[PDB]
Amino acid sequence: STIEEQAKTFLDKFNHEAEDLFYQSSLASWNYNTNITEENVQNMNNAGDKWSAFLKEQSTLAQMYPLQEIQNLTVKLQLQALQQNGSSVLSEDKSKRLNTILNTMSTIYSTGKVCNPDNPQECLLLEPGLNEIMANSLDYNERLWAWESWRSEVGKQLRPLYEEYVVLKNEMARANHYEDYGDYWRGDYEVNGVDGYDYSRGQLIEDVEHTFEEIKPLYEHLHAYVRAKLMNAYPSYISPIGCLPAHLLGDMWGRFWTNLYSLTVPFGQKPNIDVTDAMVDQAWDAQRIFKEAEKFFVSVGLPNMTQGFWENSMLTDPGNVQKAVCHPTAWDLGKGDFRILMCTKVTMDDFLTAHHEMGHIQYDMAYAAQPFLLRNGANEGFHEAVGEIMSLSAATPKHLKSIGLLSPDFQEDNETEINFLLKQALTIVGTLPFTYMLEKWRWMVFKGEIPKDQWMKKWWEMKREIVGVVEPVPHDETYCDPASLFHVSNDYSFIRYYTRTLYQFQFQEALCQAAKHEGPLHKCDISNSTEAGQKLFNMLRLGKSEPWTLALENVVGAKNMNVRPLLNYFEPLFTWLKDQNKNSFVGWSTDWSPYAD
Amino acid sequence: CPFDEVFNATTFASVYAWNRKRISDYSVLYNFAPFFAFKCYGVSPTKLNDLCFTNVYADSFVIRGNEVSQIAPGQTGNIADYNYKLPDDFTGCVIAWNSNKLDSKVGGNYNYRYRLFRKSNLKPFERDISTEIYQAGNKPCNGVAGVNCYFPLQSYGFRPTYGVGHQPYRVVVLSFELTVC
Ligand SMILES: *[C@@H]1O[C@H](CO)[C@@H](O[C@@H]2O[C@H](CO)[C@@H](O)[C@H](O)[C@H]2NC(C)=O)[C@H](O)[C@H]1NC(C)=O
Ligand SMILES: *[C@@H]1O[C@H](CO)[C@@H](O[C@@H]2O[C@H](CO)[C@@H](O)[C@H](O)[C@H]2NC(C)=O)[C@H](O)[C@H]1NC(C)=O
Ligand SMILES: *[C@@H]1O[C@H](CO)[C@@H](O[C@@H]2O[C@H](CO)[C@@H](O)[C@H](O)[C@H]2NC(C)=O)[C@H](O)[C@H]1NC(C)=O
Ligand SMILES: *[C@@H]1O[C@H](CO)[C@@H](O[C@@H]2O[C@H](CO)[C@@H](O)[C@H](O)[C@H]2NC(C)=O)[C@H](O)[C@H]1NC(C)=O
Ligand SMILES: *[C@@H]1O[C@H](CO)[C@@H](O[C@@H]2O[C@H](CO)[C@@H](O)[C@H](O)[C@H]2NC(C)=O)[C@H](O)[C@H]1NC(C)=O
Ligand SMILES: *[C@@H]1O[C@H](CO)[C@@H](O[C@@H]2O[C@H](CO)[C@@H](O)[C@H](O)[C@H]2NC(C)=O)[C@H](O)[C@H]1NC(C)=O
Ligand SMILES: *[C@@H]1O[C@H](CO)[C@@H](O)[C@H](O)[C@H]1NC(C)=O
Repeated sequence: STIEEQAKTFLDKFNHEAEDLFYQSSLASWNYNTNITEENVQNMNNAGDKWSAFLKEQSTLAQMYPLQEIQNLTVKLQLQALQQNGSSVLSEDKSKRLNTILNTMSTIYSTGKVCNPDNPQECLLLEPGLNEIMANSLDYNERLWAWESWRSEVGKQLRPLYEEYVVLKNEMARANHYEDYGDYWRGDYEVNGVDGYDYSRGQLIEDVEHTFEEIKPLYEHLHAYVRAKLMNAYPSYISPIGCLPAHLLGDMWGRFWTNLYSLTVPFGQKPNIDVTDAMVDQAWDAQRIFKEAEKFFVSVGLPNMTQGFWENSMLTDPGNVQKAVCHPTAWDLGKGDFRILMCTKVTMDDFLTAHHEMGHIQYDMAYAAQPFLLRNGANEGFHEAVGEIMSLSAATPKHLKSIGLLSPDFQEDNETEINFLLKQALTIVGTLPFTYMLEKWRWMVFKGEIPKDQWMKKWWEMKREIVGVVEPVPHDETYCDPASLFHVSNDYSFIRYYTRTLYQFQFQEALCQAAKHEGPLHKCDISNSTEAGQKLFNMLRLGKSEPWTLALENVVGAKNMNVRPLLNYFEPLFTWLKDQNKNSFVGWSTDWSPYAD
Repeated sequence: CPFDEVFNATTFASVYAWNRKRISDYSVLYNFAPFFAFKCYGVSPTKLNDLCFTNVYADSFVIRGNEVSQIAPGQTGNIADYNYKLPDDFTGCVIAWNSNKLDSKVGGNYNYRYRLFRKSNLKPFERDISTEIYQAGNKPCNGVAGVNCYFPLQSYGFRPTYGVGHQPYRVVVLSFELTVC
């Protein structure tokens, strides 16, 4: 009759009804995503609204049990995940205003239009054309026009909305005892009451700042190399001791440097390994790819596919008229129903995306025995790390030469090694400073340390000091440059893309030692080893039942995220870069600007 | 013995109220079908033709796939404590098979109604069909739903696009007592 025993009684009924309603909602959403019609939209909206209403009613019902008298840890976790008010703690007018400005920001970002100065009836949206000009063009003036106009004709509409969204979200977050909206975001990595694995919401800042303090020696050399290579495609525009103009980086924002590969390739006469001709040579189809992926997965000690995965999944694009949004994803409809939705062609990118998606499917199959509220990764940075280590270890030459896609001998040299390592560095290391800087800016904005008359100044000061890029045109306090990013205007967190990159290589080095690898880390293959599978399964099957600082120790041996595995992975490229910059100047000065002349 | 009825009825009962038919040629059941599970406990499965008893009973129901392992002497769970409890001195022999193609309709089959709340654990070979409201807290609810008072039936949501372990599995539990031979 105590206050603890009634919690379990409530949780049982909640679990059952929630499983049922969630399955109905997910089935409706899938039937819409694979077959676009008009009545499917309403048939999906009905189930979605029913599920949301049930969730809201159970949430407002669960407030009767005080989280202080609970003794079990699983019950306490489930209650605390259910008791959270979230939004709707505000008034009604404020909630309507918040939803309106959120939808307005999303719409402004989605359908923003810019057009030419000399032919004003030639307007281009963002996705079909702006991030294509910024991706393939090699003209300085055209890239500058695109980068300036996107921020001058769309970013200027998002500032008076962001200035209100900040205050509204800060109020909503202070209504739940969080001191700001940034602490509400960092509250995901919190762990309390375990006696040995505690983790405050304020230690994430220090951990991030201490793990970024050791990537600077490598990012500096990569920056110097990319600068010395860019001083040849746009002569007399880059200075040998200055930063890089922000429009010569590869895309609209500079998040990924991966489009600079055609300019900064180390050895341009050795083609990187790309087995696409052999697949069409042996006539591989959309099903042999997934058979090979499943074979690789079962090789390490993980179960087969559930046999309900083959008939219900959509592995090929439906032909006649079945307009379908096929963005490769893995579904978890529940009750033992797993499906995959993707438009597979016969290439190598699909051959790796199959492994990436089946990684998510295996993770979902792992923890399917936990209660309903505990079916997720340990935190927001485990799912993608697990899904990425598979595609990391499945694209090696040693693995490709055993399936049959490569010639039997195929001696490997060090030039292609450096080519591959550098192509990997432009995507892995080229985004960590950007992510860290953006999330630091957002934390300082929400916390209240950057008054609303010093937003752009501080943004560009930090972009000059941390990332190492400079703007080509002065931006006063009417612009809002971060708001022109998808994750900033659509209200998504951004610290997961930083911790995922560390967890990925931590897991890879932890598994390389159970498989007893010998050479460098970027030649690892975990296949044909039942120790790596066992170590990984000791963590996959936990879900959110345990604190993440314990699920991490059960694999790597430490509690906090580390940065040594990443440097151990990039060691050879590091030495080569350190010997290619004997004459250049490693570093930058924050005074040179492309307009100060 | 008319085994053609207890194995082939067009509609099987539910777990909380299982149909018990008494009997006043086992080579027809042993040699017939896939039979996903077939375990005989007191008597060896092969010599079922030389030892006979006073009467046999054939209970039946429809439970979920991953709960078949609970129909056994000395088990615990939402099925073996509240709906159907087999004594530790069992002598009969359990059988169960998959029936996904018959007892599952697209859109949900809400006629199978396992019970999940009860004041005490069931005794061996008892049946409880009462439908009173379970009182969780300390304040009586006088037979109405609300807070800390729930409806003790939680009908299965059967569908064809489920996974093995969530599909319907018919069950028959022959139990002997010592005639028919
Ligand atoms: C895609 O959805 C449309 C409509 O939502 C389906 O079109 C009809 O659906 C009804 C539903 O019972 C069927 O009776 C009709 O036969 C369907 N028309 C045709 C021309 O097939 C359509 O079948 C769906 N596609 C798939 C592959 O399920
Ligand atoms: C309350 O806590 C106990 C132990 O602190 C949990 O007992 C576990 O229960 C699961 C399944 O019910 C078993 O697999 C474990 O072996 C049990 N552990 C121990 C140490 O006995 C119990 O599950 C908790 N309550 C709930 C609702 O989860
Ligand atoms: C969640 O929101 C409710 C309001 O909707 C907060 O207020 C408490 O609600 C309970 C439930 O009826 C009342 O019994 C209390 O008197 C309310 N005031 C309190 C507790 O000061 C509730 O505090 C919120 N809880 C959380 C964890 O956000
Ligand atoms: C790849 O390896 C070869 C040898 O295995 C390297 O060639 C030697 O490089 C050193 C260092 O510059 C020279 O002192 C030797 O004279 C070279 N030997 C020959 C036969 O050329 C080559 O430099 C390596 N390439 C990279 C990119 O590391
Ligand atoms: C995993 O191990 C198996 C067996 O040890 C390998 O399968 C054999 O590989 C050799 C190497 O060419 C072939 O000659 C045999 O014909 C293979 N046997 C079978 C039954 O296929 C497999 O290649 C290994 N996989 C990896 C990635 O190392
Ligand atoms: C269960 O009943 C069905 C139908 O009553 C039986 O199906 C019959 O199968 C025989 C062949 O063995 C056919 O000649 C009949 O036409 C079928 N009847 C119908 C209506 O389908 C089935 O044999 C029975 N199974 C058992 C185990 O007795
Ligand atoms: C997986 O399925 C294949 C058949 O395609 C079978 O040969 C193999 O034994 C199965 N492995 C496991 C672990 O179930």
